[PDB]
Amino acid sequence: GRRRRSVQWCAVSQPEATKCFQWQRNMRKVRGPPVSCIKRDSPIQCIQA
Repeated sequence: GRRRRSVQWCAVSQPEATKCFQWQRNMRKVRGPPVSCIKRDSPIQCIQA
């Protein structure tokens, strides 16, 4: 979509969402690893098994 149904959806847990969103913003000055996992909800996020 174009609203929030592209990052804010199956996102039941934010401890993983926010982080991969804030960390992603902090990882510019501090953290150095690459982890883009917020706007994605592949069968590894939306689906917990």
